[PDB]
Amino acid sequence: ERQLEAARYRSDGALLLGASSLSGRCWAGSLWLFKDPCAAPNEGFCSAGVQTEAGVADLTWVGERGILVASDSGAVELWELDENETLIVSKFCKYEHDDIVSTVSVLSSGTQAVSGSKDICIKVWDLAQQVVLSSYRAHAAQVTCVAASPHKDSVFLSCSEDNRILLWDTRCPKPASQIGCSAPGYLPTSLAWHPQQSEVFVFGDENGTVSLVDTKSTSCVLSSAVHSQCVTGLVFSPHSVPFLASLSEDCSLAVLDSSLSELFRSQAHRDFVRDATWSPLNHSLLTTVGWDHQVVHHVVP
Amino acid sequence: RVSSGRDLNCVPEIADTLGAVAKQGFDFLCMPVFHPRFKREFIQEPAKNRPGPQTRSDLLLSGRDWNTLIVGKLSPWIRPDSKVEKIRRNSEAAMLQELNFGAYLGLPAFLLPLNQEDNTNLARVLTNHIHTGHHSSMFWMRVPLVAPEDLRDDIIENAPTTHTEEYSGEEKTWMWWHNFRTLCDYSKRIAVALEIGADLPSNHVIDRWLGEPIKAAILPTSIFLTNKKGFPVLSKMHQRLIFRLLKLEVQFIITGTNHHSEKEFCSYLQYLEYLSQNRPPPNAYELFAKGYEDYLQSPLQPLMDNLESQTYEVFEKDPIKYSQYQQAIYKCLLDRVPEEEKDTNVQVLMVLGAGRGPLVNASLRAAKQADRRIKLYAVEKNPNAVVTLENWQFEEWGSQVTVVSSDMREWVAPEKADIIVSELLGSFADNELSPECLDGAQHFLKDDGVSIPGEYTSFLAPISSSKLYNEVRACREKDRDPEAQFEMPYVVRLHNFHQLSAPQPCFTFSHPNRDDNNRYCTLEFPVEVNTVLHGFAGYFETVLYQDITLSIRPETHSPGMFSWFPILFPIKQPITVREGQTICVRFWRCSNSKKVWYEWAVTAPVCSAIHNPTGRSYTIGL
Amino acid sequence: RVSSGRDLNCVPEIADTLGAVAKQGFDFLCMPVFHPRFKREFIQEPAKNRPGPQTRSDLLLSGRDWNTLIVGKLSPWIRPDSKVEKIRRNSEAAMLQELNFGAYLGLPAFLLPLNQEDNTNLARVLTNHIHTGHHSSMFWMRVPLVAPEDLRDDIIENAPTTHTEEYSGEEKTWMWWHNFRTLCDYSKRIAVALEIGADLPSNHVIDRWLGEPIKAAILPTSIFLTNKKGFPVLSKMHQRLIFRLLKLEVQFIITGTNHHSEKEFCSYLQYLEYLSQNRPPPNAYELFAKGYEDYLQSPLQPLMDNLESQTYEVFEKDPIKYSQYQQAIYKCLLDRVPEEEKDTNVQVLMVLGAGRGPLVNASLRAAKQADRRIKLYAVEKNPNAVVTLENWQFEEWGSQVTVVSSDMREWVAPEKADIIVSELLGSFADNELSPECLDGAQHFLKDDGVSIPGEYTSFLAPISSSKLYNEVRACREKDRDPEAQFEMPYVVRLHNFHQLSAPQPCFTFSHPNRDDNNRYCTLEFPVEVNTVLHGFAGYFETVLYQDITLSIRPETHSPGMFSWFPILFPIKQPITVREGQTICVRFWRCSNSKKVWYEWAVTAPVCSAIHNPTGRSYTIGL
Amino acid sequence: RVSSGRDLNCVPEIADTLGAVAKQGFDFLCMPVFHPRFKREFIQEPAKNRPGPQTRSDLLLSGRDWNTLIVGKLSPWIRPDSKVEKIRRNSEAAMLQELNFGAYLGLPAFLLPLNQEDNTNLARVLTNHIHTGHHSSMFWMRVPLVAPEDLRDDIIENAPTTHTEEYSGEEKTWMWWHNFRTLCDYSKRIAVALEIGADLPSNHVIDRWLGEPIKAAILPTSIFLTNKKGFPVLSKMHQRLIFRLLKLEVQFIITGTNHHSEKEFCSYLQYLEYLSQNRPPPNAYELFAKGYEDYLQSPLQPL
Ligand SMILES: Cn1nccc1Cc1ccc2c(c1)CCN([C@@H]1CCN(C(=O)c3ccnc(NC4CCC4)c3)C[C@H]1O)C2
Ligand SMILES: Cn1nccc1Cc1ccc2c(c1)CCN([C@@H]1CCN(C(=O)c3ccnc(NC4CCC4)c3)C[C@H]1O)C2
Ligand SMILES: CSC[C@H]1O[C@@H](n2cnc3c(N)ncnc32)[C@H](O)[C@@H]1O
Ligand SMILES: CSC[C@H]1O[C@@H](n2cnc3c(N)ncnc32)[C@H](O)[C@@H]1O
Ligand SMILES: [Cl-]
Ligand SMILES: [Cl-]
Ligand code: NA
Ligand code: NA
Ligand code: NA
Ligand code: NA
Ligand code: NA
Ligand code: NA
Ligand code: NA
Ligand code: NA
Ligand code: NA
Repeated sequence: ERQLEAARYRSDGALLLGASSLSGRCWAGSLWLFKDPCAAPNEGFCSAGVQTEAGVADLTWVGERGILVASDSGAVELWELDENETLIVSKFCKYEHDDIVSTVSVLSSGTQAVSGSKDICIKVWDLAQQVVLSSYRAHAAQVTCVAASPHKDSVFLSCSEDNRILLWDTRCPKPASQIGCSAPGYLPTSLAWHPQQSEVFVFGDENGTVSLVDTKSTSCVLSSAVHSQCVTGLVFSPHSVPFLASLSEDCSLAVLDSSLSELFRSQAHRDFVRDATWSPLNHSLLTTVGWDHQVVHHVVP
Repeated sequence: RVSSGRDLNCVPEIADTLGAVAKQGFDFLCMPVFHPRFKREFIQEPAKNRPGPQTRSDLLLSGRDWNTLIVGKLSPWIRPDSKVEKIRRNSEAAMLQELNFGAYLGLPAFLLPLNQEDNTNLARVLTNHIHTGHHSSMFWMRVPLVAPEDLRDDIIENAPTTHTEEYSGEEKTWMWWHNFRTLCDYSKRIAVALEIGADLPSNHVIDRWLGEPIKAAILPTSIFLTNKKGFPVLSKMHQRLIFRLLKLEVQFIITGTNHHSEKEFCSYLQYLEYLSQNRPPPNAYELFAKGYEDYLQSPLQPLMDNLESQTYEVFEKDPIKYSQYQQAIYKCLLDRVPEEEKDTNVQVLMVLGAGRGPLVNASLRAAKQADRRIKLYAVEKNPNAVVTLENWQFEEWGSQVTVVSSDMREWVAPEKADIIVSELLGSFADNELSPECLDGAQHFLKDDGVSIPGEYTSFLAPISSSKLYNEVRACREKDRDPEAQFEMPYVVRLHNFHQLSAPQPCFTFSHPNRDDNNRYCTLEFPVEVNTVLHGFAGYFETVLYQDITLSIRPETHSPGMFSWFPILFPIKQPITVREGQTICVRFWRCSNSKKVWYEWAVTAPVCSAIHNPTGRSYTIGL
Repeated sequence: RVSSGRDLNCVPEIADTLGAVAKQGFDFLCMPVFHPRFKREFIQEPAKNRPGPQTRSDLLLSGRDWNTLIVGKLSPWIRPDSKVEKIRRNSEAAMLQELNFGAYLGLPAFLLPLNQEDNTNLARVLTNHIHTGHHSSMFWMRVPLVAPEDLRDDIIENAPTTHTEEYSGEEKTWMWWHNFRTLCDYSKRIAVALEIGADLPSNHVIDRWLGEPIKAAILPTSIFLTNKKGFPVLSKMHQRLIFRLLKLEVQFIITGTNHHSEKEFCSYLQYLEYLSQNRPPPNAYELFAKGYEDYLQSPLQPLMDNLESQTYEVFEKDPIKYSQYQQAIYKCLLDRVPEEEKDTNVQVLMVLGAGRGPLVNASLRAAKQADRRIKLYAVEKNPNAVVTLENWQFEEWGSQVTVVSSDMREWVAPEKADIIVSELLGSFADNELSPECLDGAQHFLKDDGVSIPGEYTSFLAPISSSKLYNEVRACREKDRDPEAQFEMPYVVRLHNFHQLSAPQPCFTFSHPNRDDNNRYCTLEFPVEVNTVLHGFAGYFETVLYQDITLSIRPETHSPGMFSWFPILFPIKQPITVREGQTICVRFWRCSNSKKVWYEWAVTAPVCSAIHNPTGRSYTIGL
Repeated sequence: RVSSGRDLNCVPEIADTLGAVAKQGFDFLCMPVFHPRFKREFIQEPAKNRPGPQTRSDLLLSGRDWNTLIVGKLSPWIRPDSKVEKIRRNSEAAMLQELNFGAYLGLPAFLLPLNQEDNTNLARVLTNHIHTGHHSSMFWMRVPLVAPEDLRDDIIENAPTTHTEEYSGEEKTWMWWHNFRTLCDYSKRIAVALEIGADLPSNHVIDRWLGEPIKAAILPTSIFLTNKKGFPVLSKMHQRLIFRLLKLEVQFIITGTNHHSEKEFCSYLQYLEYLSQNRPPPNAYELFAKGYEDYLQSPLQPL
């Protein structure tokens, strides 16, 4: 499949690639694993791969051998990496959403996950039992992004085309809370929790602005115009003082400091930049995938 | 039974997918024609120059399959009313691309959503596409019965769902459609695909969609209640809505994934099939009227024009009408001449407009049912019909019936009449000029003479039908006033419409007229809904004799009588009527020596133009 | 097989009579609706007040039987053009009565004779009746192929039948029809029931009836020769006439009594059935063209408009056209690169307007039939078609074909072309703007480069079709010039028409143009018949390469090629052309930067208006 | 200077009367074409068959005088929107008679009042008359700037004049005109003869009449303040309104009798003349633009 959607480095340094055919006779998807990262995207030099019945919209590692997929079919499916890691088999494929599943995120436990579909619903999953615990119709439009709290199961972020960013806490009887800047700006698209502050996150909008949010202060401390077009992804580095990688439909990668100042930029991609993942082995090395079927490896100064 | 389709947003193999939904039992498929997530750049490099192909080939199906089975769907990323200039421009170029590719495949219909209040640019781009060559393709606007914002779970702590009723607020979804179709200038290519949520709104919100061009009704799998066995079913209130939609003959679309996993997808269709097979099976009136629904017709003028043979044929077979005319004569014969006078007293009885003589026959049956002697005259101006009578007079009746080949206003009679029996009523009582005809025939009625009918009264009711408003607007003809079509009444079995007030009486006439025929009547119609006035439905009642009556007034409608459909008085420009306001309509009956015509105007809540001034658009010949 | 009727002037029992002719095998019955001899007075007493009935009842048949089986006949005593004032007035009142009674029964058609030269009043009364409400009824005018005066036995001693030829005199029967239909203003409700006598006239008299609206052909039993067995048959020249009428799909009427008494009346029908079953059974072209006969169509503009998927589909299945395009490339590859250079020399080959790529495929077949290497470019401006190519490029072709999604006038090419192969011809050669397109693509052709096609030439021929003139006149639309329909060309399979001269060449274009595209051409067409000019049929020929050609020029027409039907350039007012006279037509090709259009005028034997001046009625978009 | 007319409801000798108003200095005369009090029956005997003549002869003036000098006036008894069926029918027949007699004389304009809210039947009868052959005649609808009900003296004890502001209520006079002209389908033959009372309303009521086809402005003699000398004058706010109307180039009509008895009737015209001669005399733009006012033109395409 030409169009690469997801790219995530596992702890040991293996590269998981989610892909889909968004044009041509067949509109299916696939999941690969690359133990040699400088081999990608070339299928001929991979460790394992499998074909899904439909395209993948979002992807996440469930620990070390689990792969949770958000399908066009309206299914959330968990694929199991083999005992040898040479074969990827379906554990559950649950048709619970009524439209494309667009976003997934595993909760801090790794025993539960939350999904966001274009059917406007957010659902909480039990990966052990393979059933839905909660079904939340909070939003009034397509659920764009859902980001699990790094260290709390009951807490997670979500944003939608209804222009709402919801802070969730399933411990509460009314779990959702609207939080953002002073005025209602352009629509939120990407969400990344800060790895060390449990109470701050960054949201990228559709106008190319990346904003740093404090949940406690409920007011936007600083924003910046990073991209010329929509911000499709935001991923933090594993560094002690972390870098922020920002993805966009302007086909450009950007890496920013704590105050969202431009330190790096790459025009390497000729189509949209879909996902970014930092090397756990070499923190200066950041890996992007795009719809141009490129798997570019970046050195960050 | 039910014509139904499947809505999918995921199609891996168009071949396998379409083969599966047809196997499931669906008649057609609503799918994307470009992959929903395949966002495309038209302006900014380098995404601008993305190598193709841009979608899957037209070779993957036959032209017949594209023509019959496939409904297109606008990619959900396409937002022409985005707040971002760049996303607007991309969405503009993208929308034209998807619509133009739809037209390339020759798709019967293409789906576009109404998600938000402001779909102005969406309307402009679609309007642009529609005026790109005269190309017959339908555009199903996807509108929810309740907006997603107003059915969201009350689970946002710092923004709760209001526990108060906003009468107009709960109808906002209709103003979405109204504002859109108004911007597109009431295009016959733009219809409603009404989407029905888990919890219905108030009836006034549902009633809001009467008279609107609903082509499809979308039923998500989520709104189906599970029963004891496991089958999907719908609530009693959902069934009501489905029954009303089956009368409008909509195509039912099933969206969403299967939640009744232990069943085939036909389980949903099986229920719709079961529902439509268990509707009440009327009727005397309805089954005879099946085909004429919202079909506009010129009002017949039996005076100015000679009616055709087949026209007569179909209107002498209404047993209710002639049962009533028989009984009317039956009772008049008894009341006029006593029992002891039965053999001595013969009643000179005159049928004025006898055509092929079903009233002459009615007069004979009534006579030897009441057991009284009668002398018949069959006055008929239509010389073609006179041939039928004189053949029937020679063969059957005899000298009891004198067939007169004359106009009743002209005919110099040998003797005065005991009863004048006539049949000159139209859909609006007096629109076939019964008053003028009988007035001219009145002089040869005996001083103590009866007229059957003795009385008739016309009724008006304000209606809402954007559907019927379109049909009138489409009646523009070359070589006449561009708006002439609005300034004339149409006979029509009003079907997809909304009656906005209880019918009230307009004009009454009595015979004999022991006292002119010009009239002026002001009506005030209390309206208890937000709506759009498109015209006035006209009905009538008539007193044949005493308690024996005929009516097409829906309240008091004569059972299974197909002789008259209602009349429709259109208006040029629809008038917005807000809940509580009064519709004030004005009706004139105007005439000179040659023509009779109606003029009419709305004076509240807004003034319309006076329609058909001086009969410039419409006259009825004397 | 043959739809046929029986003509009777005697009907005792309409029930028995109609039951007999249906049993005989006829599809319908031509009868009187009043007894032919029952003359009726409307003015002078005492006959004025004749007791009815005036004819037999409409009750004697079902409305269906009247609607399908019965053709009316004007009583033969009715003479509206009598020299007697009284007989005129009676005939006027009588004709309206018979026509109005025809309309009452809802008869599919009603027969009226053209017996004499002066049928002016007859035309006026029928015209009056036609403009008495818009009522769809046909009027078959009974006209003889030869007038009864000009086939009478030479048995009057003091008045002999002239033994000289009067060319125009023997066509007087046509001037009867022409003068009548002209007075009635070319009513689509007025057609010819041509009556065929025992002895046919000269072909020029028979040819005179080409392009005329013949609905019926009347065959009296007298004209049938008896054979050895006893069966009725017709002369070889009568058979020819019947075969020509069967192509026009006329209804055959049998009049007169049975002269082959030892046979059932089906004997006559059996022969017609036998005849129509033994016509030649063409064709490749004809069977594919069956349905499009005299059907007007707007000329497609593949440049200004994007062609639909199904449009492409039906025009990639013409094996003759692509056989010729394959062979054209086949021979060009051999002529350009020698045998010893076959593996070294690869020919850069460019398909300009590739659509779904039947010419790309033709270029591949030609390459490995001639055994030469080629580099393909598939330039296509239609982005919907580009999807089909890029899908086909990825799946099948490979990097041999570079699919270019551009206009050929705009595309900046990587390398110059050895052969530019194109498909941009219309029914009139250049009407789809092949010249302008290839001119803009010429700069990237190699200095020694070939164009396929190298040459094309448009042909014009004057035609007579009152039928096709009616069809154009009926294309008047609201909100444009009332005569706009006459000032634009139509694509049409010209069927009921008469070619008045041999096609002559109009405009030629060569590619590459080693030298503007505006043209002015005067043609002189020698006409050897009396006739009426209604427009000019347009055809074309093209040189793809050397001796390999395509043509829809009827003389040189490519066998069984359905890709193009002929074009029709109408004229506002028909021009009378007398035998010997020359039709002088003028054709301009006009253009600015935005539009290309044709202007045309007739300058002999009469001047027409210049049609489509400044493209006001019709332009072709650049 | 100002084109002005005299409104009279009393004309004994059309000859003497018209000769007097022209001598007074007026350009035309608004008069009744039937005696205002001469009520006429069309249905019920014996008044139905009242011997003629029904009005004074067309011979009493030249066709030129009728064409230029005479504006007709609908007899005040004619009430087509009366609550009485009989008075409606008489008023219908009577209105057609007066309008048709107006058209017979070839009058440049004919005056009809908008007195009440419901003038529906009045609009219908006028619409009927307008679509009786394409005949170029103007219909000046007499509308008051303030309705007589809303300027009545506060002297009815058990029904006082409301001491509150009704923004829309004070504009009801405009809805009278709007509803009328809308019913008549925006006929170019139907214009406003705006009648100006003693006390002007709020500006928003006056502003309401911008963009409306005002052909005449009616000034009753009562609204004219007397000055030291004895001459009639108008308040500064009345002058403003007159100045705005002079830009619209309206014809000024003087109705009512002379209250400045020690002066000729020209005293009123003399003031209008004085006013229009003492307007600001712009402009660079205005004088160059004089002739192009509300004149539609296709936008030039120099390319
Ligand atoms: C046989 N004979 N002979 C003498 C008298 C008659 C009976 C007769 C002579 C004229 C008429 C009548 C009956 C009934 C009423 N007509 C008019 C017929 C169309 N009008 C409609 O309203 C109307 C339209 C279309 N369809 C309709 N009904 C459908 C349901 C299947 C038939 C009704 C308007 C009405 O006044 C006049
Ligand atoms: C598939 N592909 N893909 C790429 C190229 C093509 C082939 C192609 C692309 C356009 C065209 C062609 C062929 C042939 C000719 N077209 C036009 C078609 C209508 N024109 C007619 O004259 C005409 C009307 C109606 N019926 C006709 N024939 C009937 C007999 C059954 C079909 C012909 C005018 C002509 O220029 C343009
Ligand atoms: C049954 S519809 C009324 C019938 O009465 C006839 N009719 C209508 N008006 C008149 C009239 N003025 N005099 C006589 N017959 C009439 C019509 O031709 C029709 O057949
Ligand atoms: C087969 S008909 C000719 C084909 O060529 C394409 N065509 C017409 N004009 C041009 C042009 N100027 N450039 C490229 N393609 C063209 C049309 O879209 C059609 O598919
Ligand atoms: Cl009913
Ligand atoms: Cl041929
Ligand atoms: Na369909
Ligand atoms: Na409108
Ligand atoms: Na009239
Ligand atoms: Na008319
Ligand atoms: Na026939
Ligand atoms: Na002509
Ligand atoms: Na031009
Ligand atoms: Na044009
Ligand atoms: Na004047």
